[PDB]
Amino acid sequence: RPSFAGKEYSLEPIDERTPILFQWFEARPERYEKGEVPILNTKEHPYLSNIINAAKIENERIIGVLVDGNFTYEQKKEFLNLENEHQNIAIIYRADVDFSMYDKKLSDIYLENIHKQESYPASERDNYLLGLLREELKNIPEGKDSLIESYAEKREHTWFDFFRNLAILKAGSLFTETGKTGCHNISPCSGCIYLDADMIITDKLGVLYAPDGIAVHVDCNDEIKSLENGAIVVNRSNHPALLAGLDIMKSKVDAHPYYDGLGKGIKRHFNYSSLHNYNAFCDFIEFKHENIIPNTSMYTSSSW
Amino acid sequence: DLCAAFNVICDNVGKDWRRLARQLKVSDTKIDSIEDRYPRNLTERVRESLRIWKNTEKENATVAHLVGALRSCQMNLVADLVQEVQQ
Ligand SMILES: O=c1ccn([C@@H]2O[C@H](COP(=O)(O)OP(=O)(O)O)[C@@H](O)[C@H]2O)c(=O)[nH]1
Ligand SMILES: [Mn+2]
Repeated sequence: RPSFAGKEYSLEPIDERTPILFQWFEARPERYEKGEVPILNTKEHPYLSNIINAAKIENERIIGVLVDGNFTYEQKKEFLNLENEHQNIAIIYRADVDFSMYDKKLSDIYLENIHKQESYPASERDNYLLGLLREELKNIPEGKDSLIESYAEKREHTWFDFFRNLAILKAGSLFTETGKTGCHNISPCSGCIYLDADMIITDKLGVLYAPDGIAVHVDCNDEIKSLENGAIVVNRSNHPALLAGLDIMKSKVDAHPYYDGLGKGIKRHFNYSSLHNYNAFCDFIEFKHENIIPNTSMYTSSSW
Repeated sequence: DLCAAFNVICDNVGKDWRRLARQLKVSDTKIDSIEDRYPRNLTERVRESLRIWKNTEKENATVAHLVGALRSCQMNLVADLVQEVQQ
């Protein structure tokens, strides 16, 4: 049985009907030609093609794509057409998903943190941060006093990182609550296999196994390992490691959805601290599969 | 030169520093170390992240690269000041 920080875990099965989730958040939907699905699909970044081929291979699953951006009416027809052409593809708009169970007011986050900084002795506090918090509190946009709405507005990478974590918390229920055809088979508490669009599936994945039900991509560049969020598998909705990360996003004012919402969440979940060895933890939590060619943007360029 | 760019960033970037760190590809475990070492000093966390990027990218650690990253993660006003102080 796998173990870390003095505790043993089960390799939990992620069964072969678990849906697969991709993501495409488009800051520049005007860049596509008329009649094109607005998911990047160049020779350099053949991402829509990769997603279609995944759905073709995994014919017994639903392949979802969580999308966001100011799509035109014609682009929304192209998404419908895409779904009509590929039976097991679900296009899921961010704005249509019910994330409200994960939200928190920004004003509460700031106020709690102000009180936290005031509880420290004056010589031991972050005086600069305490001043920023008081000014942030005064400048919350009207009607936008919401952690989730504050990320929905962004157009840089934290926009897709933040909703990626929440969509994986929803997991099976992301799919069941769309009402789309074919999603009848998934349960609200089912797990989810999240992949970047450059994660190439070459054959059926079958049953997956993950310590305590979660595993994530590990990048290894120049003998240096890094936990990454470009593949994430969970065996159930509201996985406790992602709940721990959401709690941090709700508490830590300079939190980042990748470093904190995913990374610190999974570290806390397994009691990883500065006492422990990062490479050993990477080895422990790693998701890798012989039928996936990982992160093929490494051969071209990053799309963000 | 880079030092003046770092000064402009530290003077202007607060709550969102990790977005810039991620755009600069500062690793997850190095962010852990920064936070451990400067738990009550946000500005020093920004500066340490910039220093780590510089040490990691070596000669590719240029003002141009820094400005491109600022623009890419939508800190365009900070990038403006950086380019202002440079010229
Ligand atoms: O404009 C963008 C760029 C990227 N992504 C998401 O970011 C993932 C990672 O992109 P990529 O593999 O190109 O970059 P990497 O992070 O590996 O450098 C993609 O699969 C998408 O899910 C996105 O939603 N919109
Ligand atoms: Mn990639």
